Amino acid sequence: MVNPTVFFDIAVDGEPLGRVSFELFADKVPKTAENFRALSTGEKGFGYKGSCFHRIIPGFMCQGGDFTRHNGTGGKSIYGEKFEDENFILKHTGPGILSMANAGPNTNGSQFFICTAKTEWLDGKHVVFGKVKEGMNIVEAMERFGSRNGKTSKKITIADCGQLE
Ligand SMILES: O=C1NS(=O)(=O)c2ccccc21
Ligand SMILES: O=C1NS(=O)(=O)c2ccccc21
Ligand SMILES: O=C1NS(=O)(=O)c2ccccc21
Ligand SMILES: O=C1NS(=O)(=O)c2ccccc21
Ligand SMILES: O=C1NS(=O)(=O)c2ccccc21
Repeated sequence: MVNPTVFFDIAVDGEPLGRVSFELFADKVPKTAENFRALSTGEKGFGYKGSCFHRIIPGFMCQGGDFTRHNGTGGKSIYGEKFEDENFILKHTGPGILSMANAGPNTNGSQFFICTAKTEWLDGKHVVFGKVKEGMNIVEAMERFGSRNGKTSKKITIADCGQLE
């Protein structure tokens, strides 16, 4: 089947910035892709809409998905529990790679990061499950609001999100 595409409409201190869309590699990592797809549509009753990118490190990555504690300490999968690292088939090859944050082997929840460079040292530790398809320039615009320690200088939020045809 055809891989799902999801979009995030990003806002900066509540002003619209632009749209970033992702291919999710359901053909390689179906469980991981389905988690992110469902959280992006809100079909389980919760997920990414209204949440923020809480950690952004320019030249490295923009990190989000903590819709429970808003700071890197929370998140929730669609599965009732944190889930396995499905496989490490896909690697951190460059800008645009969408990968799972975690707290150790087999502890995937809802946090993820969009790489803005090649991050090969994360291979085998974080599960890659998608890639920016359109709006990488918007990820680049976002990255500028990050800082050395990851704290953001403006509030970067997913104003809306869902699945495209
Ligand atoms: O691809 C899948 N990985 S899974 O075990 O979570 C699962 C459950 C049900 C249907 C499909 C799939
Ligand atoms: O239908 C599904 N129920 S499930 O969420 O466990 C799942 C996981 C992956 C792909 C499809 C499906
Ligand atoms: O909407 C929700 N229903 S839920 O209690 O499972 C939940 C848990 C955490 C964040 C949001 C939500
Ligand atoms: O070491 C890490 N733990 S984490 O999942 O928050 C994370 C996200 C991005 C890059 C590195 C790391
Ligand atoms: O320049 C780009 N335009 S894009 O949105 O297709 C994209 C995706 C991934 C890496 C780079 C780029």
